[PDB]
Amino acid sequence: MVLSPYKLNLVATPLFLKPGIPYPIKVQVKDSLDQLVGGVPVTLNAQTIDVNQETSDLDPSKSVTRVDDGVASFVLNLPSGVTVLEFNVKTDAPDLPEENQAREGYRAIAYS
Amino acid sequence: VQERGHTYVTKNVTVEDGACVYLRNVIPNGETKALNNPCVLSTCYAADRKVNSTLCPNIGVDEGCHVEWTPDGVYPNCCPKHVCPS
Repeated sequence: MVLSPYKLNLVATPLFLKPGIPYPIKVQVKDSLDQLVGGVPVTLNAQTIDVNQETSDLDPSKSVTRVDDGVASFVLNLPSGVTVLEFNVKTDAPDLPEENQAREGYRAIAYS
Repeated sequence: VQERGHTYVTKNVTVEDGACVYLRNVIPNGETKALNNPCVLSTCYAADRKVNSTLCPNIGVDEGCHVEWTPDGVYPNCCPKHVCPS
């Protein structure tokens, strides 16, 4: 492997915050051969920025990629005045060191 | 010691006739009301012109699990449900 054996990609997760609707995040984990891999832990961290430039850190969430589609799912519930949601997903495979875990960051925006 | 329901504070809300007007939701002073939009549990403090709202808990889907959600109803019937067969 080089850097990491896993590649993270969002599926069915548009980076747009819709008001009054929960925000779902679905992450797929592939290998170097573009093959889905299940049973991989995925930890999600998030941070919200509102209209008053105030910052809120969420509690980390954990999911596992399924064996039928290699997808890990999260659902976040955000306050009403949130404009930006900066989140990141990282693998936590028990056979990989900390430095060799796949990590990816995304930024969802509210309408403007 | 995890926290499930997160709370936030909306400041500078409009106060009319002793009630908070929060996103077309009327909440009389010192009352706790379950809302549909947003799907939160709100409480008005008209003297400080603030509204304290509790959110639905965030869900991390486990193996063999899914999420059942509907926007209809007030809190907590509109919260996403972490449904795993049992």
